[PDB]
Amino acid sequence: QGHVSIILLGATGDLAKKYLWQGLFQLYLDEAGRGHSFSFHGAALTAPKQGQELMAKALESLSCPKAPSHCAEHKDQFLQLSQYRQLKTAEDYQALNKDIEAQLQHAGLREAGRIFYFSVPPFAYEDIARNINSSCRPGPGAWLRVVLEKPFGHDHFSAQQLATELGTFFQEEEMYRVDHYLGKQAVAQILPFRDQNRKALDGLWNRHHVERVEIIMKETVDAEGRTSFYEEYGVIRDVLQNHLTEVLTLVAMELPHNVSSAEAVLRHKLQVFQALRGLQRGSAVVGQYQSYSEQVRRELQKPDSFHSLTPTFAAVLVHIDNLRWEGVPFILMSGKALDERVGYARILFKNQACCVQSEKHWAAAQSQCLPRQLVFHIGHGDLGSPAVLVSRNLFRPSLPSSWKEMEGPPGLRLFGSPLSDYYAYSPVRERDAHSVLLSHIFHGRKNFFITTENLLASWNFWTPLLESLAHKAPRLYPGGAENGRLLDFEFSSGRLFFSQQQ
Amino acid sequence: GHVSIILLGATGDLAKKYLWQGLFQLYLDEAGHSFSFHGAALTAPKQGQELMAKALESLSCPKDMAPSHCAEHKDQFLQLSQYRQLKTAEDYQALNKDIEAQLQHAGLREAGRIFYFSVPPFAYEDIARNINSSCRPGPGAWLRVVLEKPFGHDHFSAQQLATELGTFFQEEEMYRVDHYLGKQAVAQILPFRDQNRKALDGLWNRHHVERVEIIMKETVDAEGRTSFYEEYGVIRDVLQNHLTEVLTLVAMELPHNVSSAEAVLRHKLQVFQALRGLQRGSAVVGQYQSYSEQVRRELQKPDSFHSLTPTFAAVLVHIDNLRWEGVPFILMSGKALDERVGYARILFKNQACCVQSEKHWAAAQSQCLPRQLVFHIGHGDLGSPAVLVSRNLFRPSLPSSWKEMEGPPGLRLFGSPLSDYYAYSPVRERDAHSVLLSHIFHGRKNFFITTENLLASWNFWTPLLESLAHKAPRLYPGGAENGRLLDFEFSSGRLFFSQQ
Ligand SMILES: *[C@@H]1O[C@H](CO)[C@@H](O)[C@H](O)[C@H]1NC(C)=O
Repeated sequence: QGHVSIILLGATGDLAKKYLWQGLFQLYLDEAGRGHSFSFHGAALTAPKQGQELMAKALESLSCPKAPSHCAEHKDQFLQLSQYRQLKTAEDYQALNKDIEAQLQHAGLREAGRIFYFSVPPFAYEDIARNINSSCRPGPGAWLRVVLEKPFGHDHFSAQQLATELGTFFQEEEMYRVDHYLGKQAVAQILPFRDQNRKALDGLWNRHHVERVEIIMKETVDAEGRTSFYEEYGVIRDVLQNHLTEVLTLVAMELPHNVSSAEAVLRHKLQVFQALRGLQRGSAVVGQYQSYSEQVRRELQKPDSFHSLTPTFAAVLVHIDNLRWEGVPFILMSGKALDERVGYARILFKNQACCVQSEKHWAAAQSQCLPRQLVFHIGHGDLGSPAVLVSRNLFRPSLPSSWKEMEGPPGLRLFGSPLSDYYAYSPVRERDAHSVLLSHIFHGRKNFFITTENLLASWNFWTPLLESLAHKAPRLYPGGAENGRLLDFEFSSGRLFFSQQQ
Repeated sequence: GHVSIILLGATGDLAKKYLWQGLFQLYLDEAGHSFSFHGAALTAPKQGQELMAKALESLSCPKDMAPSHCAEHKDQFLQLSQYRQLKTAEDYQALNKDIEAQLQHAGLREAGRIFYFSVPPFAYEDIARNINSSCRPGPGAWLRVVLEKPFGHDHFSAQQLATELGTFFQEEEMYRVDHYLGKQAVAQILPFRDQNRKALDGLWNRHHVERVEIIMKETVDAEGRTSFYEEYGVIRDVLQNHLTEVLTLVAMELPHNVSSAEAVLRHKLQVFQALRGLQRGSAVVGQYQSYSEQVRRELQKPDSFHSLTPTFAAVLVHIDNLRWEGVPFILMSGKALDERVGYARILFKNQACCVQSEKHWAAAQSQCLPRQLVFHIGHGDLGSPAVLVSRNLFRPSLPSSWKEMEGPPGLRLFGSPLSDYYAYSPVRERDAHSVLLSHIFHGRKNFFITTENLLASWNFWTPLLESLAHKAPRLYPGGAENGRLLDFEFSSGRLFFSQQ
């Protein structure tokens, strides 16, 4: 019960038009008619009338989920509630304050909060936040949940500097650092999956029961339309640091007695960040596709001849010095312009049985000589949808009513094994990442977000690898299906090396 | 070089089941060096004479060579074969005189004498000294004595029998044979490790081997053999003597050369002294449902008797070296099971991650496919001896006696198409007993059980025999019905049944 105001401070960019406006809408569509009033203040540096026209075009670009009365009433209310305003000068911020209290007077209720989504380019951060602190603070006990974007820095030093410079203005409890990959429906089912299936998996998470762990994100689309974001950032900081490390610290984490608790999850994942081996020179292998250097050459004009050392595919080996993962290797690899686009967290058990019966009667749900594995399929690939795949000989898993037993094509091969072998589950309704992330911002659930202790622990993990890998020339690959086995690699002891030397 | 071979078990069925055929094959391989062949039994001499004539009637031959030469070679072997009845020491003196008479008939020279024992063990003593007192050969000749596969039931009986027979004959002049040491791929593990010196020296580690399996599965239950089987058991008849020997063959550190034929004998004991002890949790034990009724029927036993004799046994072996400290070695054998297979499988752990798709994985280049090195020896889906090397590992190098195998497609060995393997096969199918008799005539001693290694292998299973002296076996229905009843797992250093 209370009016909640959501303001999108960023300039209307590409992803601002693509994902976020549909996200806020969907956010309005879930919680409408529950005593919560709303105000969707479009904010940018553009003209007010032109901003109103562009933002109304954005409101007309939205699509309701698959009744015409539902679409008509909710699109009319969404056109009524949302309003653009100019954000060029400092006194326009208290003009926004006047607008917010005016819309509170129209709502006739008590203020509940003020969400300030940031999407601005990183040329300036202190002026907008200091104007928010000057005027745009809320009233009687309303919270102020601001959200920052993905680029946080290039080392631990810049990340710490920006964390203190932005935590001067706002509390760290108020802030919501968004992770895209934590909103994916299979990543968000890892800890609940371990929660209602701890009776038959906690006896198997050990070092003496797990062969290997692979956290995989393959992509076919290269750096098209996104080159200038990529030459400074690199694939280690792009996906491994902010997506793969968080699912890595989600699988290898001691579960608390209440996963629904907030702070226990972050303290246990900090425990995982403290109980892991450091990274060396030889624990990582990198590559870049041949079109990347000439793409950077043709996108930015620099004198003489230039060759970029930016990694585009990377594989790292991670060991966790514990009583749980002492000998288990953890492979995190990702790259673009590969031969496939897929994403999965796959834990592979070790072979420990000899079967008296031959392969003529090796049933999928009975014998223990067929491989045992758990796959969290995030999406794409041959399956497309997100999935939870259990080997049938392990156990019968329990998943909530949001997921159901799916029936894919029989005989489809995943890691050399037929699909029929897996107990496969898929969600009963697909949801975007940003929609559930904005719903969690509105609900104030900080379990799916990043605190600065976790961010600096991640940067202290990853920075020695980055400064060691800052002078190695990567191995070129043609990309697509023409790669063959040029990027394949082995792990020997705590070191990674390519299969086919050159 | 006239050699006098005497078979002392002519009344037995195994004499003309394998031994007469092996002696005929030895003549066919070695026909000029003179030969003489004599037989002996505790049988009436006319009945013994018609019996060895009947044994000489049933003689097979290779099909490649012409039957016209086969007929005259068979007539020559019929000429050289003789029989003699033995009761008292004067009869063995007459045997020595008849041996000298055969020297004066053809080839007046004693190259040596060979004695083959096939009698039941309780008469092994006195006949032996009947050889020792009078039937010794000449000055420059040698004497060879061959004994059968039983060597007692523990280290106590093996030590007693070895010390009883060590008085008459020396270690240098005594030969011991087991049944499955004559297999050609069993005789090919050390030549394979010898030839692949540059390729396989960096892979015989703890760093690359996941597990080692040695299986000898059977589908035939002992029907009339169960009187012999009841006091012996599956551990003593195959696991103690054949599977242990192959294990030592694959686990021993290879010498400077195998042709020296002496460092092979001493490098085998280093596997024995480094083998850790066997506990009662290292073995699983089963029997089929009809074995109790089988011992109840032929042997005079009460109707409430339930034997505890094992027919199926799986044991776990750990060695403790700088090579294979944590690698498990699973030895399995059984009766009335599904597939009559015999092989020795080496499995390597999964080491690679492959970027390219599973639909584009070459059998000869992608390391994500399983790597294996299999010595198949008997009666599988192949039906022939084979040395299977997966193509992603390395290109194997076998000698001229082994050819590359043309395998039919649609064949699944260890979950993989035969194509995946670089399989090989011998040119000539030679039996085990024939090449063992050829080695007995040759005197190479690397293919025979010595006195030290026999006792070294008996005290390793005697605590397991005493530990499982009262454990009830698992009663499986037998045949193909035992799907998952006999499946087992190894947890650390323990074995347990999957089903309760
Ligand atoms: C808001 O930010 C300004 C920036 O200088 C700071 O002075 C002020 O203390 C902040 N207000 C808080 C933390 O309540």
